[PDB]
Amino acid sequence: MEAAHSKSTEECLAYFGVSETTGLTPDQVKRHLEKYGHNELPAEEGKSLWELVIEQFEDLLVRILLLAACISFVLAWFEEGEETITAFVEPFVILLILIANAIVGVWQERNAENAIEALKEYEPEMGKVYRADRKSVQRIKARDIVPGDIVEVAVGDKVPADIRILSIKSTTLRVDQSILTGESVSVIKHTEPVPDPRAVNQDKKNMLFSGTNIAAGKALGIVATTGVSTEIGKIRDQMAATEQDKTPLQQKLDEFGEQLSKVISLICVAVWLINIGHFNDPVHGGSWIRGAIYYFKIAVALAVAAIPEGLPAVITTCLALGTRRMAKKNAIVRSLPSVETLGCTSVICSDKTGTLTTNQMSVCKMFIIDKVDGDFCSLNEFSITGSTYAPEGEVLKNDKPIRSGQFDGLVELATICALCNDSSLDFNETKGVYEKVGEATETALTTLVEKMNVFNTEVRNLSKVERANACNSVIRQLMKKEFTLEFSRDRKSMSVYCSPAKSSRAAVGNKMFVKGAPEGVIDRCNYVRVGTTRVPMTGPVKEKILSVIKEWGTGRDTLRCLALATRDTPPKREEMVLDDSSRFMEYETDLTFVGVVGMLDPPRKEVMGSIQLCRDAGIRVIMITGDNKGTAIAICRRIGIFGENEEVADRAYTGREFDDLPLAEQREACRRACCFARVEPSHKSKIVEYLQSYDEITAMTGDGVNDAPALKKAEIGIAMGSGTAVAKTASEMVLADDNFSTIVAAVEEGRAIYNNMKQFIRYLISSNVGEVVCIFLTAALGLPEALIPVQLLWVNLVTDGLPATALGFNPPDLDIMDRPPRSPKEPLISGWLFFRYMAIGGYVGAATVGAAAWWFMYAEDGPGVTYHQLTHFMQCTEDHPHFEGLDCEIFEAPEPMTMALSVLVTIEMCNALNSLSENQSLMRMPPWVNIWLLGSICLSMSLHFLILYVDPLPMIFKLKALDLTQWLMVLKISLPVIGLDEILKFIARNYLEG
Ligand SMILES: C/C=C(/C)C(=O)O[C@H]1C(C)=C2[C@H]([C@@H]1OC(=O)CCCCCCC)[C@@](C)(OC(C)=O)C[C@H](OC(=O)CCC)[C@@]1(O)[C@H]2OC(=O)[C@@]1(C)O
Ligand code: ALF
Ligand SMILES: [K+]
Ligand SMILES: [Mg+2]
Repeated sequence: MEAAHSKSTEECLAYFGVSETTGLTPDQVKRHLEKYGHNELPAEEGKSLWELVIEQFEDLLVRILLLAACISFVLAWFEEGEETITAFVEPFVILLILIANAIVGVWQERNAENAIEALKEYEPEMGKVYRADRKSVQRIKARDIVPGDIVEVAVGDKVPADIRILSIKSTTLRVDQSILTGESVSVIKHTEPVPDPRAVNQDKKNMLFSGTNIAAGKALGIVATTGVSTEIGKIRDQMAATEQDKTPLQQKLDEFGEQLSKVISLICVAVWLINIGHFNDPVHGGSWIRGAIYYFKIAVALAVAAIPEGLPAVITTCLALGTRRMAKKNAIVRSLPSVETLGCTSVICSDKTGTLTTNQMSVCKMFIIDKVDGDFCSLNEFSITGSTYAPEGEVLKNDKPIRSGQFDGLVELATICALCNDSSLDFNETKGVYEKVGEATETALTTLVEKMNVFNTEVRNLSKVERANACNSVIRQLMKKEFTLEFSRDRKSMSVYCSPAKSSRAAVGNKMFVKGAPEGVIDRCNYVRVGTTRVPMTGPVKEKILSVIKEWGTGRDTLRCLALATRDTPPKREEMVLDDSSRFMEYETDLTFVGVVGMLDPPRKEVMGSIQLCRDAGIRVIMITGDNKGTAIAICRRIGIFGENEEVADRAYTGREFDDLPLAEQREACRRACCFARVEPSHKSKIVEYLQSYDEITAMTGDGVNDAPALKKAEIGIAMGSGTAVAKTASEMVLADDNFSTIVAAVEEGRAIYNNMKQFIRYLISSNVGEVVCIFLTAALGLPEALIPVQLLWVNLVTDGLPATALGFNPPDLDIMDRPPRSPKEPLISGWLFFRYMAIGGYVGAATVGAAAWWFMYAEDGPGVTYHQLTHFMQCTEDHPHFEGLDCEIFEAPEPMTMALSVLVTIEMCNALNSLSENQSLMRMPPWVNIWLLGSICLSMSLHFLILYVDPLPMIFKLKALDLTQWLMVLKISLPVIGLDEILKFIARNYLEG
């Protein structure tokens, strides 16, 4: 049943054909259960342990590396009786890595809580219906409730379905709709139609929403919709349908892998065409299958050399250590990759209540009457500090602390706030904080009374538990509450009837203490209290008082105001009927006006400063709130989202106002406006979505169930530590300390980490470029492989891996939070840097394939010198009469490869130094700038020696240690790379773009 809020109660009953004092028949119920399904949200679930595995092996490079593993295995498997024990190390090492990465990957997504399951906690097990077969209420499974059911709800119940209210049995029905609005304040429901077809939930005051809860009262309603077709079901479906995108870094790595496979492919083709010569004229030595082995071994080397197999381990270690640092600063990061993304955030969307504000209703201003001069009325106003329910803060007069007990009017004001009150305060020993008990707007009064301490009660030595209600309790010793006249909608006030305590000297005669909306209370006052005296309420005095209250309720204050009053001569108890709320207004007449309090949900102390810092880093902050627009804007001013006197006509919108914009202009409003108010959960995700349609990296911060869809949609969702479990499980990060500052620190950490990540990514991928040149050079010439997969794997995983990690700890730039965010489309390597890496790529390949040639030739030992024969060594077998003075095997000597590996290693170590800064010479930024980098190079080098000098390492790697002369050469060949890159940095620094 749709449009329930705009139908009348009669139309809702006539729609389902049911009577409110009978309800559906059990056969109707069965029929509805078949037609509408059960009243429950489906569970999300999925992702089997096995399918986590499968997904680890769908990555393109992983496939390519896996393919090389099997090709390697097939080759290693069918080998001669030469050495068939160290043959398989190649395949297994490759397979080991892939398996290693995978198991790690699956552990990263295994532990992931379901936000939808947390949502299911707002779903009561049981509900109450009237159905036709019984007169009395039936307690049933909420999942068996159907549209058309007559349903009953009462104080403390979770609402079981979406329900049109039919009849309110108590004096008021008070509902906490925070799951839809983020606001815990009681909504006072009624049963009249709400004609606006576009009413938001906040406007639907005749509806009860599944998953909200009744703070007071009792009512009957009729179920309009169940299951997914409810407001909470829409939150559930939005979460189900969202859906985390690859991070900007992931996308660049994916694109890299795609382009890498094309490059590998084209090169393989090339090696084939380069050998189309030895095709029709291959001697037939020969040919046979020797070609398959040869060609495929080149494929395996090309694959291995092209792929930074150490990178995934390097990135994971970086992100994991980053996560630990963040946790020290109180940002708990649930998604590793999100460590990066946070850094290039360009817009932070934020919920208000409990996120930008404390969610602790606080009385911050109050006044009483100092004197009346017939027509002139002098008010005595105070302000009160403190922003939480903690009884910490002071009462100020003109910004200086006063003792409230100095003023009789304040004594009476506190008395009313203490006695006319159904709430209290509690110190929660487990959480270490004060919490409200009952309604926020009443607990505000309790807290105010504890701050005022009008009898100067000694409180410094109470435990926090006892401190919570100490001053209120003192007032309860003076006046005994006999009974309460509860709030009703007709009069918008409530009162309590009290008598002086036995033996009290401080007063005589019974009193009613009244509080409520100012207009109706003041209209009912015939007097005004001035200290201990009272004078008549005149028109001019009433007007001055109402005007000031009106100012407090609007503009920059926009406080919620209560007028406080006393009936000095109440009716006699026995002349009052307590069972008919319709009489309460008359009982609360001939009142004496005492004073007014003004309260708000205030900004967290750190927020204004943090927003400024975000602004310094080029980051916009946008408030998106379920609260009213007047409040939203006033809070925006207090925290500096708007200027105090800024005109916000097109910078602030309700969700509805926003919806009324043409689609083209909704998008632009998202770039211009910084305040959205009175929204529904789906407005927030919509705004986030529009922001993202400008390709901005968008964060969302909040604490409520109603924030969850936006928290899911944003690239980075950020939940408050003390907020709902739903918002937390929807988030990439949790602020454990509720401190908004932490977001700024997290952004900075993300920027710092990303700056280092791209150096180690630059470092590793550029080595692969040099390695591929090597493999290709040592093929297009017909030379005996200068490097083999096992050696390439050690370098890319360990030798270069350690320095890559060290670079992850380069000192951060000091101006980091003064730059605007990086563009998420920024290439890791482009332009000058690109060709620069081509030049090192060329240098690396020639230097490596060269060192080996040097050994085959100019080296003393020194087969040696061959020239034409080196590039035809596969013919030492058959055509031997030419290969004289040398063994048909000296072309598989370890020395040449060891020269080549040592050159590669030494170059990659120098290149690790070059990678400390993109454009600064080591002369301006020296190695010791990163102590752990030097440490890592010493380690990699001592590992290189390990493999050169410790059996059977050299056998499995096919290496033979070198002497001082061979090393002397390793250095001459290698060290110039530092000179090469210093010159390339030099030009880039000056001529190019400097
Ligand atoms: C790593 C080993 C090489 C062989 C390779 O395949 O990488 C290329 C390729 C995939 C790109 C290139 C490499 O292209 C070459 O330079 C070809 C050299 C070898 C060809 C024949 C030599 C015998 C990168 C490496 O080369 C530079 C450094 O000169 C730069 C950059 O890479 C990045 O920006 C890293 C992204 C994480 C990418 O052009 C990248 O592809 C694009 O999508 C980007 C944006 O990725
Ligand atoms: F706390 Al809100 F919008 F949910 F301000
Ligand atoms: K998200
Ligand atoms: Mg909130």
